[PDB]
Amino acid sequence: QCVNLTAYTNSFTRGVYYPDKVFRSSVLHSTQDLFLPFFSNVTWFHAIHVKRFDNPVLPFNDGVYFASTEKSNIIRGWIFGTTLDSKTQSLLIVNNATNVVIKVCEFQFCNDPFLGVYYHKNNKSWMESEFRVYSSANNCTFEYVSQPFLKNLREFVFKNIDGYFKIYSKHTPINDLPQGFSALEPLVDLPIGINITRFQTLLALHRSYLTPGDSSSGWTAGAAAYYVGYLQPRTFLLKYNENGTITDAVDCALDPLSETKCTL
Amino acid sequence: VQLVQSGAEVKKPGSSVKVSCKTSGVIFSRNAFSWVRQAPGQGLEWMGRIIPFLDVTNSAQEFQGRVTLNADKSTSTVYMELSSLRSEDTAIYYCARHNGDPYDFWSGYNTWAGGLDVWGQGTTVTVSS
Amino acid sequence: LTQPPSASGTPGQRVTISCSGSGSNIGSNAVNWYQQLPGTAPKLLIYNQNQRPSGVPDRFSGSKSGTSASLAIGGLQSEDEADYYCATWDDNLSGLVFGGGTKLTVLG
Ligand SMILES: *[C@@H]1O[C@H](CO)[C@@H](O)[C@H](O)[C@H]1NC(C)=O
Ligand SMILES: *[C@@H]1O[C@H](CO)[C@@H](O)[C@H](O)[C@H]1NC(C)=O
Ligand SMILES: *[C@@H]1O[C@H](CO)[C@@H](O)[C@H](O)[C@H]1NC(C)=O
Repeated sequence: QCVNLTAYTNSFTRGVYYPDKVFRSSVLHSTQDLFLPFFSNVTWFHAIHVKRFDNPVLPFNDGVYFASTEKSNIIRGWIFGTTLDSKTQSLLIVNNATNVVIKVCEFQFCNDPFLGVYYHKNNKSWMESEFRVYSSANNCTFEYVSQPFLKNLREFVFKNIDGYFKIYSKHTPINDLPQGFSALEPLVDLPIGINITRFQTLLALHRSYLTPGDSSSGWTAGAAAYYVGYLQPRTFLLKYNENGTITDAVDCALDPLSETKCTL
Repeated sequence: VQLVQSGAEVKKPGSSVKVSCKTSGVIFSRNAFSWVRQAPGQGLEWMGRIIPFLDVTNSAQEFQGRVTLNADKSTSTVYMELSSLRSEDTAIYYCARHNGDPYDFWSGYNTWAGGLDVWGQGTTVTVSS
Repeated sequence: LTQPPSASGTPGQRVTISCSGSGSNIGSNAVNWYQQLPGTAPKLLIYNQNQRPSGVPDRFSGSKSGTSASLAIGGLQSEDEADYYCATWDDNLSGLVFGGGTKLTVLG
């Protein structure tokens, strides 16, 4: 069943991805697309505090930039849709130690969905429930199974256009978002073709076997936090070095200097 | 939530009896079930547990090698089979749903096994000659 | 589990039923109580040692001390004559165990 569980930073120059699958070397390429603007305000969410819970449902707008410097595999996937109930179709992405599962299905999501992890009395094996994420799943259309893609910052870009759902990802070692450039590589393109208006992050909680699991006293987890930003239609100038890797970019609307750079 | 059983059965000693309990779609696929027998004028007795979506079956000490519990995903039915009938095996058999966590049962924590909120109408088995 | 075979009392009073067990079943696992009218299937009254399912009034209260448990009914009503079962899980036997039947004969 469902269990009742319940700041801003600078984005600098993060959120650049490869616009197409064409190899280019040592060239300046201008492209109009949906990008996260430079030096924008990115919202920082503390999903779990110290235990205090706050995992809200956020709008999708024209695309989403997601970031997390987490190493405790608390964050496991995402939910996308419009009403997030049985009246419409929704998309669900779940990761674990061996695979990633993507499903377009008509789910009936709980108010506070999470993935429960159960450990055996002898510590040799465990299990994952997914019974607290949704109550029903019918009229199920799309399925996809692959290898998982989840001091270590992870960045994702989500777009939904032309009947395709596009995901780009990047993993980088760091030591609140850093400076510098790291272009996001294309991860997946799914021919899904649905409405997406809202989305919510999926977390994983462990079991405390001293109290029943239908209350907040039966689940425990560590602190988790993430960063969220939104994409807007902009013209960008990307630089491809000799190895075919994007190493710098210019936003043609940030300030008059950048506009002058793009004009030339 | 409803649990529908089969009809009352009359059997001869030494034969075998099969009792069915039919459930809905979600309830069958998200629950663990127990089988409880009650003799006429006596107290309740436990016969076994079955989790159809994990393929794990527990058994009673007095019903090992004599009671077979199985399931079948189509039409969502859970079956119990009794063999080597005795003259005093006439009773009423109930299929009941656990309100606890089947994953808690799988992990080995049975501190909340014993709650049965939903029950079937009951199948009367008369074993006589 | 062990419990007395019969009980009685006058309407409007507070009656109690005991259930004594060992340390491997009652002292380690939560206790549950059931009500069974003579013409129907048993019904759950108390679970998780204190809770009541929706539709059950507030007159039924469960308690536990050490390796024994008790069920108390306040404001006894003329339609409360039935069998009450004390049920738990035994780790040694590894199975459900019921404490037997207790009958309340309400005179008046
Ligand atoms: C990980 O996910 C894959 C894909 O569904 C599944 O086969 C596997 O059993 C999962 N492992 C665990 C421990 O849940
Ligand atoms: C969804 O499934 C229901 C029954 O589960 C069915 O009646 C309905 O037709 C399905 N949706 C569509 C669009 O056909
Ligand atoms: C998608 O959803 C929005 C908001 O629910 C709705 O107004 C719109 O009509 C839908 N889009 C299409 C193409 O039907």
